Amino acid sequence: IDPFTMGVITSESEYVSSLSAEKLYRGIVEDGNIIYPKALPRFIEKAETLEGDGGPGTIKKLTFVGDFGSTKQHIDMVDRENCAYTYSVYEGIALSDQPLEKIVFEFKLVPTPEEGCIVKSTTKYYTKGDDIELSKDYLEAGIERFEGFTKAVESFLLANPDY
Amino acid sequence: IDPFTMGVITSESEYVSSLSAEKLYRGIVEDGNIIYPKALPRFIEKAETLEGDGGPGTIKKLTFVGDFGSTKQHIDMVDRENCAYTYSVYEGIALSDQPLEKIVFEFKLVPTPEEGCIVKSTTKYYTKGDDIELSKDYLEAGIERFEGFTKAVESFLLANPDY
Ligand SMILES: CC(C)=CCNc1ncnc2[nH]cnc12
Ligand SMILES: CC(C)=CCNc1ncnc2[nH]cnc12
Ligand code: NA
Ligand code: NA
Ligand code: NA
Ligand code: NA
Ligand code: NA
Ligand code: NA
Ligand code: NA
Ligand code: NA
Ligand code: NA
Ligand code: NA
Ligand code: NA
Ligand code: NA
Repeated sequence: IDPFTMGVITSESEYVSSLSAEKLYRGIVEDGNIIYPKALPRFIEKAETLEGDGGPGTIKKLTFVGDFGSTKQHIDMVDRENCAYTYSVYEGIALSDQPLEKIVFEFKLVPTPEEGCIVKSTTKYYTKGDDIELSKDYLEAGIERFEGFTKAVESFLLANPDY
Repeated sequence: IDPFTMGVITSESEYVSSLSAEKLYRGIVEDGNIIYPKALPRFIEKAETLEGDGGPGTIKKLTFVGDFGSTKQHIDMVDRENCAYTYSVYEGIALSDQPLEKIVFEFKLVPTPEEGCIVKSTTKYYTKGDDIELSKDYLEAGIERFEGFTKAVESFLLANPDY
């Protein structure tokens, strides 16, 4: 029958940050070039803007410390008002024998009266090909890394409010 | 005057393992292809031998989960009798604006009466060029990752003696 087939696999994780939405958002989205290497000094070597002004359509690049390469982030949505940010990664994303078309990363930070904010993180894996095999470890890996970056930045900013 | 100049920067870390030298060594060196992905399921996707039989001269490759590339390990010394292992990495190793010729990784596991063994880890950074600038974070990074792999494997093997 020869159908066109695609899988979109969504993983969602939340946690409560002590840092306010606005500060966490500014740290990652506006000051990432400075803060990513300060928050993860032994993993992220450099974060820079390759193309664009910071909004939708911007291409950023993270360079990792040591023999772990580098990756471009293709910015898709930037919503300061609602502390929402989305970007895609297109290269070097095959998960074992499962090719992918893209991985999409999205967060939305929601102010909460008790603490700082609720950090709502999503990763979406878009599959290439006619079938699908993704283990729990690989699906969890993307969302753990992504939320891990956010937690590192939160922790840094709480310890050094000077940024 | 035009001298030939090279830096060799050595970082050394030790800790006491509960697992015996022989088992930790076998796990990493002989059964790495199986154990590395079990010990670090969300970071190391695959560990395979590309060339050789496992001894000196063998080339192994680690593939990392997600957009973090892959790296070849060029095996230099394999000493089962003394639980010693050395390998080099040659590619993708520039540390910021400091090019490197190679990074060498070495461990020696020494049986200890109280616990299992003393894990003696070393990383050596060989610099390319006429001057040198390496921050504490980058020097610490290599040895933390390396010792981190060993600790992950130790922990896995203690929880699953079936390997
Ligand atoms: C599958 C997996 C472990 C993905 C992790 N990669 C990433 N996770 C979060 N943000 C990123 N930017 C570039 N690469 C990124
Ligand atoms: C500088 C740094 C963070 C190095 C870490 N890289 C590695 N550390 C330990 N073993 C390895 N095998 C291949 N690459 C390896
Ligand atoms: Na940190
Ligand atoms: Na690097
Ligand atoms: Na790259
Ligand atoms: Na990459
Ligand atoms: Na709040
Ligand atoms: Na398809
Ligand atoms: Na583990
Ligand atoms: Na990969
Ligand atoms: Na590679
Ligand atoms: Na690599
Ligand atoms: Na012992
Ligand atoms: Na030189």
